[PDB]
Amino acid sequence: PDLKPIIGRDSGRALAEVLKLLKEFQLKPIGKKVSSAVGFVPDTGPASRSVIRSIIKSSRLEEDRKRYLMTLLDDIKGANDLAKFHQMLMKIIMK
Amino acid sequence: INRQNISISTLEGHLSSIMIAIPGLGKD
Amino acid sequence: QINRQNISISTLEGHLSSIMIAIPGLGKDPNDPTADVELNP
Amino acid sequence: NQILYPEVHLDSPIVTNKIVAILEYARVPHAYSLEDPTLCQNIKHRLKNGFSNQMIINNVEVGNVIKSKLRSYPAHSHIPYPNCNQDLFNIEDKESTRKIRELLKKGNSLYSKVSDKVFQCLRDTNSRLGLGSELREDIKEKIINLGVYMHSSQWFEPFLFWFTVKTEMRSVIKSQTHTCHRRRHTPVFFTGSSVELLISRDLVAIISKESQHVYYLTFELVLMYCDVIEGRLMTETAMTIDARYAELLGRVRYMWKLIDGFFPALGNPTYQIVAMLEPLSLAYLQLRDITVELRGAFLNHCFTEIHDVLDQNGFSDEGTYHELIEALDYIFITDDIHLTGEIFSFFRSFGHPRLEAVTAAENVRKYMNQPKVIVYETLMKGHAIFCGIIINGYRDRHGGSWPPLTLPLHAADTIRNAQASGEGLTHEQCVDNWKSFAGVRFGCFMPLSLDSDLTMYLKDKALAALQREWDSVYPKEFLRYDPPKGTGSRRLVDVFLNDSSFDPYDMIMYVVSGAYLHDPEFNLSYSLKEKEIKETGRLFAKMTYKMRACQVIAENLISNGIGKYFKDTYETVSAFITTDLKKYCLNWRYETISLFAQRLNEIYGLPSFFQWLHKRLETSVLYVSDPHCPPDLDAHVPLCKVPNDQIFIKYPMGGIEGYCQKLWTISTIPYLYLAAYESGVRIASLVQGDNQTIAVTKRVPSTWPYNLKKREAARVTRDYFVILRQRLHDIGHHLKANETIVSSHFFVYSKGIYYDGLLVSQSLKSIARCVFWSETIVDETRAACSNIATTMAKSIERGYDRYLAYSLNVLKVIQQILISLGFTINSTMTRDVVIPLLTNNDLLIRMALLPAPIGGMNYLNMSRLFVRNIGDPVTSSIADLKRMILASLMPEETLHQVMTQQPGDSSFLDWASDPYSANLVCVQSITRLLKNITARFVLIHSPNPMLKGLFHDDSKEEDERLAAFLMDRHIIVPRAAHEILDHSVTGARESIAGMLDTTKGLIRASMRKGGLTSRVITRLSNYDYEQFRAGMVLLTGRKRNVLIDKESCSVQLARALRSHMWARLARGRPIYGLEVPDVLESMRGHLIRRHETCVICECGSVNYGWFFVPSGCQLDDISRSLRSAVRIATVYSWAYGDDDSSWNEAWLLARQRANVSLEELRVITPISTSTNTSLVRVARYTTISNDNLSFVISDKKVDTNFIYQQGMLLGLGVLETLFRLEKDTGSSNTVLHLHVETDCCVIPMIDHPRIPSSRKLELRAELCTNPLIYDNAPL
Ligand SMILES: Cn1nc(C(F)(F)F)cc1C(=O)Nc1ccc(S(=O)(=O)N2CCCCC2)cc1
Ligand SMILES: [Zn+2]
Ligand SMILES: [Zn+2]
Repeated sequence: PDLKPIIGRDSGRALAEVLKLLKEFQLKPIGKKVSSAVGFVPDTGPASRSVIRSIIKSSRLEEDRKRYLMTLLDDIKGANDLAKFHQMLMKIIMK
Repeated sequence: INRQNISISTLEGHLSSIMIAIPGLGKD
Repeated sequence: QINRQNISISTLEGHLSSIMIAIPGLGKDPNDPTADVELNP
Repeated sequence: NQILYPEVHLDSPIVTNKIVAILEYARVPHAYSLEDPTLCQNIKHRLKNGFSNQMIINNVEVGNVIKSKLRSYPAHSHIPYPNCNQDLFNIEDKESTRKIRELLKKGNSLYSKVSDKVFQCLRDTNSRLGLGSELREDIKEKIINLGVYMHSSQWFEPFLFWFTVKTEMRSVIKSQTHTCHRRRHTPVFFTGSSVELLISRDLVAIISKESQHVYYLTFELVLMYCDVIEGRLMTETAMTIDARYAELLGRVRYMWKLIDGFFPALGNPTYQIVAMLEPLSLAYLQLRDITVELRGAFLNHCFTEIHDVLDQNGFSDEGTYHELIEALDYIFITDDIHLTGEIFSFFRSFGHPRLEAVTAAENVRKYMNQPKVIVYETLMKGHAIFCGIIINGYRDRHGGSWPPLTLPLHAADTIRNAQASGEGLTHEQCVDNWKSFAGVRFGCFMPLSLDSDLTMYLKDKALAALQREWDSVYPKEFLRYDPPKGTGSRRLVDVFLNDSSFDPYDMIMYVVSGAYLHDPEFNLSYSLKEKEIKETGRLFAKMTYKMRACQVIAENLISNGIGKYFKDTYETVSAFITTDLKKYCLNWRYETISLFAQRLNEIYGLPSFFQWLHKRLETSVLYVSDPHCPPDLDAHVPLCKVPNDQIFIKYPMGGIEGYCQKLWTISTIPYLYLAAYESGVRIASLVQGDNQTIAVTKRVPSTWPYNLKKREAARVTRDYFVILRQRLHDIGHHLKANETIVSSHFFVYSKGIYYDGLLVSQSLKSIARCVFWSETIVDETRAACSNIATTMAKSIERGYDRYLAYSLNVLKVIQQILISLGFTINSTMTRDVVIPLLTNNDLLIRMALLPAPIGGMNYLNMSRLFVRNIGDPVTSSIADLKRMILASLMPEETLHQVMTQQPGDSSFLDWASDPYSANLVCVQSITRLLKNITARFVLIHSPNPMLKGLFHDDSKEEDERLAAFLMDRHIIVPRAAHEILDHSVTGARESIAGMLDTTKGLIRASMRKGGLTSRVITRLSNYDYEQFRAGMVLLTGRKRNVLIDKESCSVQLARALRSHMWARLARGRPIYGLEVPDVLESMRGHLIRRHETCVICECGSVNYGWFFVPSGCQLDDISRSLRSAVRIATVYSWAYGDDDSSWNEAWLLARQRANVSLEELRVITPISTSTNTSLVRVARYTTISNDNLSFVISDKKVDTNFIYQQGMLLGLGVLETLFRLEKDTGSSNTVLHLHVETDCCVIPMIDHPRIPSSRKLELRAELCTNPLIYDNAPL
């Protein structure tokens, strides 16, 4: 809004969070494509790759199919394609 | 008065949403 | 004609009342030692 | 000062400054890096000065011994804690444990002789209950060879080593710290087979022969290693002899071997990975979710942190991280649901980190010095919900009215007319027009609960030193100057029971008047907290006396007053959110709490009272003080001139955890309710322990799939979470997404992990704590063998096997007895008991198999395996003994020795305060006796106005006289005497003296001041010696009671036992109302399968509990108002009964309790017709019909003779121990019959309406009007 007043504990003791235009230190928005406490969205990072691997491992499919999905994961690169494979696997698991 | 009413109600409209800035040290 | 602005003045006063209770200072006795002294002596 | 043995278990933190100080004064080289070099610089400068005392001299001599022995080893290297963990966990010596090895070998050869009969006696009980005719051939082998399993374990030799070292250092410390003899011999190394020991009084030096490594340890490290290994050995044995943990054993063993391999490389930061097994055990349970979008949500954060810790530590390679992640996957990924909370039990068995003060002060300074920007609109929208909650909480309980309540100023029409009409208002109106509550001023309508009890003040707390002497905690060694001496006391009870003028209103006015802001003595200090697996973790705060008193007073006010207002087709479906409240009290500024403290100021009528915390903190300095980390100060300075550095936190803003808990808890609900209204979902919060859960709930159509129902119930809370996060961030709180869980199935609490109606309990948390010596002040075999049997019975209810837990208890008792007889530091164990007992093998196992209510040392009887409370200890122990004699575990003459043993010497008050006690010679606890003596003495000698006029030295004689008058009649009733005496003013004194928890320091002070005589010291310094002598006499005595046989019922046996035991106070008069038949002897059983006809039913019995279970794959998922101490008088007058004449005496005692007349008393008492399931998984399927069991003795208008719930608990127990190893409940539906027989158990009694009091009633000269003592002005 760029228009929000600010009153501090004292007159001149508000110079800390006045420059953070840039008035309040907001919070990072929980987006549908950013990993947060709600929902899973995989990045390119090894953390996310290992999490998808753990989902394949702890899923309740058959062993050969689990290994085949692992092989499919071995040759995937890029956050976008990784997210597509994640959606595919989530669709497959409940089938 | 017909104008002063809104000219003073806008003050309350703007004051009903302010930001309190708490410092880091209790004495400074 | 007048009560419609008296309500606004009272709303502003009630905002400034509870806005200087949650901010220490800003007056001579601006804090809240304004309760009934005690039920028992 | 010799009745105090050194500590046996770990109770303090491991401070690296401690070891650094010891080694730097002993002049030994050491590879110990310190964050702050101030301690080393201080010690160095002090040595250059020339300061030295006896401790310095002793450490110098020990260091000389170490440095002279280190010459034989050319390439020695100090391996520091925790890098030495992998070695010192698997250390083993063969020429140092030469004694304890033989001891435990003998203790195992005794069990090898008793074990076949133990198994036979358990198989008898099983077959009797009706679980077949033969135990599992695996269970038989485990029970019989349970000693060989415990001896062929990988932790046995480390256990022997870390027990030998522990007991040797304990003996050294005990024999040395006593001022008897001062001439000391230097300690020399003990060259063993593979290691070389030097057990000094302060530090232990262990050199490794082949490896050349050198380790220096302290008493805390030795205690921690002994605890860790005694836990690992017990848990590995309990998972080896058991079959349900056949899969868990491999995972836990791999976890041990995998995280042990990081200690040599990673070091101290390895506990940041060890402390990641509590969140991971939930992140890996989320992978079974039903809304696939949530799977991995928490696991991503867990793995991100596990990667960041490795990167910051230095293991930047990717191979190490990948192998670690694969290992953790293998460990945690599993199928069974009930074995997912088990890895929780094991994450405390890697030891505790070594911590300092700087790294725990900076972590809290970072959070307490931080600006914030709150939002006024949402602050007031929450304050409106607060005012609305108060409005509704007072309009209820008062018939919909606001007599003293709010008086708005410019309120809206609906909210102004709600007051006039005297009706409530929901969250909708408040959040809609919160502008109406923008200036509401309450008026005092809440009294001040003043003299409820003394809990808050009496509960042991520490006090900080007065601000003028804030550095008296640091001894003169580690400081660069002479610190000021410490005048004031250092305990809440020591400063409270010496308060010549105490007044809660004086304290409240000390806050109201505002002298707490000018008090030149206020001081707040931080202290590191022991047994935490986080290097920063937590601290606990200590503040001065007056301020601590005002704090506890404020918390009691806010918990007794409005704090109680906040307690509370289409189906409902609820998800769960769980977030931990650590580091959540430092984000509580004054601005966000003043609007809620002000309404409470105006409710209780205490101007500017309820916001004392921030007004005091915002102008004070708090340092973190431990005796070994001093500040760097060349000369003494006040606490206001110290800079903002290592240990100081100048002028904080946030709160302090624990203080104002009720205030924060009631001021945090308005924002939950606002965020719930903004989404249209009904929530319910629960703060249980250290993490709060919220059960968001929504109504959904019934004719829906379970999958879609749970998916929508998770979507609604995924929406609610962001709203709540925005609200908390606008009021100033960060609801982090890393430390939080959202899940549609589970939530953590303090009784396990609730998972969709189940409960994944952790059974191996108490087996890891059934260590040898129990927590006490003097090593006592009775308390040890009671703590050994009080934890197996908890593992049994959390999921362990009954028979294997019983055998483990028997074995651990048999070797605890031997350790206390021939491997103890006690000095009063003489050859007249040590030699005969250790020589006679049969007697030594008889004393360890004989139950404790009879005279033995076995505290776990075969009925405590199944039911929660046994009926009568003395009639259940005799049934247990009969079972043992029948199964030929003990000879027949033991029953005669029991029934003709030597009666002890106890008075009437002891029989009235312990009513099930067939009196025994020298059985009580030395700790309990010292507590009940010192508490009584210090409460009699106290000028405190709160409890004055209550503790006069004649109180003991008055108690004994009242007990004699109550018990002594023509028919004795110990239970009723106990109830009356407990509720009287003689039970109030004992309750206060028990609440006054005396510490080792307090008993030391009492002995220094002469609290108890040297005669009592000599009487209680050789107690356990008398226990063993009395047991020897009991088991050797050769008498016979010709009227005793195996066939006479256990009830008759217990009656005869009590009569013969104290006829000196009975003279033949019947004791009545104690004996209740034993459940396991009285109840037989049978299991009806698909096609068969019952046999014990058709044999004639028609009284039996009927349990049913169907077949289906499960076990995975599916003038009197606002009562007061007048209630004490009421329950007493009902326990006395209805009497023609003795109603006068009942009224007399109830009058001494509370002020009321006989007529009001008779009309208030409820005259009666007489004169006197969250633990298992197969109780959901179970169906119970109580109809056939309704047959009791005449089934008249009385209570159930046997506790009716026993015949149901004992049925659920057998059903659970049947389906314990099955995944499904079978193919055919099963039924269970639980016939009972109490024929000969019926006491042939004469129904006395009441007994005439055959003693004159003498009471206190006048009932004292102390208001703490039951009130004497109700109306
Ligand atoms: C502001 N807030 N929002 C939420 C929500 F909704 F997100 F869960 C929770 C809180 C909140 O925790 N208040 C609060 C409650 C108790 C304490 S404590 O000091 O007594 N404590 C210390 C740690 C162990 C337990 C006891 C400190 C702050
Ligand atoms: Zn019987
Ligand atoms: Zn039957």
